[PDB]
Amino acid sequence: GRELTDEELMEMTGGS
Amino acid sequence: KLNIGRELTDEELMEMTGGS
Amino acid sequence: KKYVSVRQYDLTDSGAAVLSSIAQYYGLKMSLAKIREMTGTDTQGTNAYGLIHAAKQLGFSAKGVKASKEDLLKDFRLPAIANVIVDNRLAHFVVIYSIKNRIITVADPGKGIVRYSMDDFFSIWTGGLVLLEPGEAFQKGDYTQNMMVKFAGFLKPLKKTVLAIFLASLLYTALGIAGSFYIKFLFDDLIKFEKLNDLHIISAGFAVIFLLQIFLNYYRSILVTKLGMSIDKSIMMEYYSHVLKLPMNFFNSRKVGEIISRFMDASKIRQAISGATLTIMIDTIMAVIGGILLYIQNSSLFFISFIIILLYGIIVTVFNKPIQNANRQIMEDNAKLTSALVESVKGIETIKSFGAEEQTEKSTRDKIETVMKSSFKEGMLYINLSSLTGIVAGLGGIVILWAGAYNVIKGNMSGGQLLAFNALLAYFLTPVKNLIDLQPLIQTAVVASNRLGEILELATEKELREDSDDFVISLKGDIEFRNVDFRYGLRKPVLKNINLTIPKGKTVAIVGESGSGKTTLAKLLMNFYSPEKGDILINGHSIKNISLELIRKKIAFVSQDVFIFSGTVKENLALGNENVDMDEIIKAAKMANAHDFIEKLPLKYDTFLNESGQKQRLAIARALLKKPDILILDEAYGLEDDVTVIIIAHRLSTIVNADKIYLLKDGEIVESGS
Amino acid sequence: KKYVSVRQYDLTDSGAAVLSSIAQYYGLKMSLAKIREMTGTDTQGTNAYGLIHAAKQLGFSAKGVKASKEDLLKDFRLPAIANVIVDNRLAHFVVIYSIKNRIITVADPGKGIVRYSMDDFFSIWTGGLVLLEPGEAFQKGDYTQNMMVKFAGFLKPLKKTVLAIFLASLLYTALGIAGSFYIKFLFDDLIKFEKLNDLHIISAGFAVIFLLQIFLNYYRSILVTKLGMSIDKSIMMEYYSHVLKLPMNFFNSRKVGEIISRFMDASKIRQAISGATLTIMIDTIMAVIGGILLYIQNSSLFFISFIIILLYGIIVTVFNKPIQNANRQIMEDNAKLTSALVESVKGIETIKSFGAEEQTEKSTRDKIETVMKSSFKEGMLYINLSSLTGIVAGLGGIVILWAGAYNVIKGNMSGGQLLAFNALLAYFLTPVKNLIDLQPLIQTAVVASNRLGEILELATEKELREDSDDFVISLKGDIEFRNVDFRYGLRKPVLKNINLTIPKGKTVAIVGESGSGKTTLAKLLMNFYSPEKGDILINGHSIKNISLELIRKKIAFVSQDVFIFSGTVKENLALGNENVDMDEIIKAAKMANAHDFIEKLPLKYDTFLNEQKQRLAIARALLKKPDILILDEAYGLEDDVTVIIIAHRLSTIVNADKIYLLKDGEI
Ligand SMILES: CCCCCCCCCCCCCCCC(=O)OCCCOP(=O)(O)OCC[N+](C)(C)C
Ligand SMILES: CCCCCCCCCCCCCCCC(=O)OCCCOP(=O)(O)OCC[N+](C)(C)C
Ligand SMILES: CCCCCCCCCCCCCCCC(=O)OCCCOP(=O)(O)OCC[N+](C)(C)C
Ligand SMILES: Nc1ncnc2c1ncn2[C@@H]1O[C@H](COP(=O)(O)OP(=O)(O)O)[C@@H](O)[C@H]1O
Ligand SMILES: Nc1ncnc2c1ncn2[C@@H]1O[C@H](COP(=O)(O)OP(=O)(O)O)[C@@H](O)[C@H]1O
Repeated sequence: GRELTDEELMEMTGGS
Repeated sequence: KLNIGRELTDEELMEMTGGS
Repeated sequence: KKYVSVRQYDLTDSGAAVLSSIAQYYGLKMSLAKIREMTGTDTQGTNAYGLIHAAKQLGFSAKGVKASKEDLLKDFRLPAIANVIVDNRLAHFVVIYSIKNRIITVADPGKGIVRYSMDDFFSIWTGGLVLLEPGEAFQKGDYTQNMMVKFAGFLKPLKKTVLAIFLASLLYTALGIAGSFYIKFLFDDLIKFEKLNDLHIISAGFAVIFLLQIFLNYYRSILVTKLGMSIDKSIMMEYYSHVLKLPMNFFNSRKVGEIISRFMDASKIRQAISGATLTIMIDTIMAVIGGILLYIQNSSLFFISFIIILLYGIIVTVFNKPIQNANRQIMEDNAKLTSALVESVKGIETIKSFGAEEQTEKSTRDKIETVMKSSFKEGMLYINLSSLTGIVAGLGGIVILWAGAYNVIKGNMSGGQLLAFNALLAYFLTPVKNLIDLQPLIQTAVVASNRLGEILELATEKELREDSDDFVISLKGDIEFRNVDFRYGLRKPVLKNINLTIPKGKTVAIVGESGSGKTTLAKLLMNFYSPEKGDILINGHSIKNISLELIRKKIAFVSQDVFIFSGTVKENLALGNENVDMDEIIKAAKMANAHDFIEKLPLKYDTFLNESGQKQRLAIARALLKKPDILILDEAYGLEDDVTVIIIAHRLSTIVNADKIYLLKDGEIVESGS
Repeated sequence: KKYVSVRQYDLTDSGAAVLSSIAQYYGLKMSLAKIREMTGTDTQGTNAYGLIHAAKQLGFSAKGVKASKEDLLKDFRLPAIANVIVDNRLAHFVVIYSIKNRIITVADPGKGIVRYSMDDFFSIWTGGLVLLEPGEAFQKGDYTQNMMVKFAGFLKPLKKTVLAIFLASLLYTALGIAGSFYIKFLFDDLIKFEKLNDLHIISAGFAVIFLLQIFLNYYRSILVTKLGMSIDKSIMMEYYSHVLKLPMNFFNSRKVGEIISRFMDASKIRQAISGATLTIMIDTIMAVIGGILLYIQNSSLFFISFIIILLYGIIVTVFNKPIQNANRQIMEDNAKLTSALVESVKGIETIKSFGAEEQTEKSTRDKIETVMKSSFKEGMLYINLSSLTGIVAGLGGIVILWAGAYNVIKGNMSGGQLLAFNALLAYFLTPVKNLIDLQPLIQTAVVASNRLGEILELATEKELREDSDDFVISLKGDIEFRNVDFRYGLRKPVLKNINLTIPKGKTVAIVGESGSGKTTLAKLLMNFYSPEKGDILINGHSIKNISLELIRKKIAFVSQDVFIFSGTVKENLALGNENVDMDEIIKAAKMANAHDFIEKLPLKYDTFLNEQKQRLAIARALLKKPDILILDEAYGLEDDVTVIIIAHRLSTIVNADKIYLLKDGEI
């Protein structure tokens, strides 16, 4: 329920 | 035994390349 | 609404596919290439920040929200993006739609649309959720054209070959149908009445008919092969030219194999354009004529044959999807096995040092066993389909013979008419079978056409520019940087505010740090990438207002990773010259102190170069031969006084200390160094 | 007397292939993989020195000469080997067999036996002529073994799956042959006499027969698949398990592709071990029975069918070589086009900088056209083959119907017998067609079986190991080199007469430039390669007389080139131990300070990582508990000598212990 920080949000990797 | 002329040497045979 | 599921065209565009699926669900269709350009899909994958940025571009009010295990059962936005991790791999993006007491079938772009009930989804699902929502800027529309219609336009130039093939097919079908009635004349008049004289004449006539039919088939095959070759070459060259005209953002966001794999997509489109169209428009008439003739011979046998072909079509259509699913899984297992094999062979030193031969052998055995299991599943599906088709065909033939014999006994049909119908069966079963067999070709080729053509819609480097001209003399003046920033995609910024000024001179910043990005702003100066929130000034009035035909012409660059093309050194050293003789190349090598190395080769200036063999000096000679006003050097004379040299290095050496030195480290220059 | 030509199994076997051809010419046949290790073939190919050395080792008196363009008009020797520049880009080795006016016979490993005009040959011959003569001790003999038998020996474990397939095929053939008389009964006994009830009875019986035939086809097709998978898995596993034991010369003397591609040959070997043998056993008897029944029906129609199948066989085995050559040329052109595309895409920055978009586009356009030419060549060959086969088949069918009707007019034979013969024609033509079509499978799988057997016949690392001793004591103290010189094959030596002491339990380091070859010393320490002349001593009991396990367990070495295996970090950090773990690594995490680095991934799991990082390698070597340890740029430990750190640039470590320069110039 909390927005991810900019440093953490980019850490959310996607495909491969 | 040579019968061809200009016998080569290892120092010169090394740079001869027959690779890919 | 329908649960639309956009499937991946490459291996690293899960976020783009998910965003396209959401947009299509909300009523907005776009090319996937443009979508992944908006998300900044790099070759490593896509981050959630890129999806958030791209969704807001389309009008969606995106938001990245962390969720817990019990947060799945909540009354939030029903269509959402969920981050999942496949077995022992990296992350992956999927779509959650309804979550009705189970995790609803997720639009997994990798493999169709899988269910993933609420028993194991939360085991592979982290708190990565994107809460998209339509907004004011949303504007429903279809912004992609039907690209199969865009193709087949290569048939228009050589449209006389299609007509000739159609006429040859019609004549071939007519001759085959005429020759199919051999037995009816054989078993009704030529045998029942003992006509020995007419037997030879009729046999010779049918042999001549068959020979003409064979010649027609030969000619048609030649024409079809030539048409397919021409379409292949045209599509391949068009795609390659448009790729070569594309900017560098396209090139650095994809792998070499990813870009080249679209060449294999030019054969599927060729298939759907030539073969599918020819088969449809020939076999439709062929089947119509065959059915008319079969109904003329006998209605009941024609109905039996129609039932047979309907059953075969039903079986094939039912078995189509599992075959594709099984053939997809075997490719994944084979890829995993070959990746394990290559990583084991490459790292033989570590395995030998630690004595891990047995462990690697067991792992490879497990991989091979999994591959064999998948292959056996695919083979079992093939066996089941073949057995069903075989029973259908055999029972149909036996029932046809049985009913024909019954009709002949009842007197409703002649004895030779049964064999005439049997021979004519090949002209009503084969056409419909070929028409039914076009589903895999059409589907795969539509996928390939979209994959290959979504690149062709991308804007190239030339038309992305603003106005130009008003500065014709080659740029040689003072260089200025105006608080320029660069992101290098959608990753973290690495070009925070920089302001600097190079007033001609000969020496500028040598080192900023061992990996701070000294090459990236050198490329940005060469206008490979457009800076954001700032302008580059070489007093040519906003260089972004100067033609690339001059910017790339009067700027040089030599680095560590110098690429040498396979060819003679004369062409490689003077790539794209068309006005340079041997003397100019010799002089350029002379001022580059590389003429001795060139003469060292056996053929000297005519020696072929195998991309390996100093190679660093070759780029120096090429750059000097370019005769630039700005000559950028990375770590590694014949130059005018008013020529700027950059001499970027990685060691704090201060070789010459000729002029002012800059350095950026992490953020601003904040270092005079003059 | 036959001009022996040996196909090259890889892309760089040219010298090995020509030397094997010469050896076979004089009556000495050897395995090719045992030749391209005496020749010292590398990833870049073999030189004339390698060929001379291998010929001398084989007993051939070998010599080199830079022959001029006017001395070829004589008799140097008949089987002489020459160096030619194929096209204008690559070098190659060929065998020049006969020298005649305006015609020269050339055995080229890539192509085959070809004829080159003397003036035409002079345009590519850049001075080869390696001269070979039979030496005083040249013992002939066939030193290779048949490999198809070796891989057929994999069928002995499965002798109740081949028998079941054979019986199922026999009963399937019998059922089909019995059911092919339905048309004869239909048009000779039932339609003529108007027997309605017998019609239904016989139709139901033949439907049951066909259903049984298909059921036997469903059960037999599963067993064939299972046999194929079993043979394939066995062959691949055996090959891989043997490869993982070969010495390090094998791995660095070949590309990774040259090793991986041998897996695809197991499929060919299985195809001609399971499929070919089963087809030979089944279709031979099937064709014999079918021909017997065809002759029982009518002799003339059987003769016509035999003529048809003979013509089909001749036509198939006359288009055999051209199709293979066309496919090979297409593969070569496709490889060239793909390489050009890879180079163009990779070097996009140079093309865009220098404005070569239009030039490279035109160059690639001229390469697609060359692929299309050979593709149209194979299309022409296939279309000619199909047209000839269709002509033969259709004309044969028409002639069969004509002669059958003519016989029916006469007293002999009947229309029902004619339809029965037409039905039976599929049980005599198909078996012979398959027996004729088996040839490409047999040839390709013979090549594949040779390819795999060459590697499988190579002696492993432990096989060449000398006898061990009672030096179970851990290696520690005064690592001695005595006149050590090393070579990386048959290339220029990297080491030459180096002697150094390496005092026990010290911080000794070795310093030099890139070309000095300190990693060569490190690899020689770990017995990865053996010194060409000399030995390595560690306080007595020289390194060549102790077990390999003690070598690999005590000389842990970490360098800049770190390789992370895709898997669990616990298994990656503790690799190959297969013993107590999950705790000691923790201390190794603390000792090397690797615990902090690994305690940041937000999963605390295997951390697959999808394949800086030197710290992970450092922690990997800690678990080994080594008495000798080497670093490149990356401590503590104990009294044992665990630092042989490499140094490239000066002053990276100025005062740790004695410093050795390149070639051991000073201590
Ligand atoms: C564009 C493609 C067009 C292709 C069309 C080619 C057709 C050529 C076929 C020529 C052979 C025609 C013979 C077929 C005869 C037949 O199939 O039916 C016709 C009806 C005549 O009747 P009949 O065959 O003699 O039967 C017994 C009747 N009767 C004698 C007891 C009264
Ligand atoms: C281009 C591809 C074509 C492929 C086709 C190959 C087939 C070629 C075979 C031709 C030979 C045809 C000869 C057939 C002879 C025949 O089928 O004949 C039946 C026997 C009945 O005749 P018979 O009772 O033995 O006595 C009669 C003798 N005599 C009174 C005429 C002298
Ligand atoms: C463009 C041409 C294509 C033709 C393809 C034919 C391939 C070569 C085969 C040759 C024909 C042989 C097959 C026919 C077999 C046959 O049918 O045999 C004929 C000889 C018997 O002739 P015969 O018994 O003397 O009949 C006399 C009757 N009568 C005239 C007195 C009433
Ligand atoms: N292929 C690439 N993909 C993603 N980022 C890159 C790539 N090449 C360079 N960068 C960016 O450039 C920065 C490092 O620049 P670097 O190559 O070290 O320049 P230099 O070699 O002049 O020091 C990194 O922060 C990285 O984000
Ligand atoms: N894979 C290889 N195959 C053959 N020779 C090699 C290989 N790798 C290195 N060499 C040899 O090692 C020498 C280079 O040593 P290098 O590793 O650069 O030393 P250093 O450890 O000081 O950098 C070269 O002369 C080359 O002949």
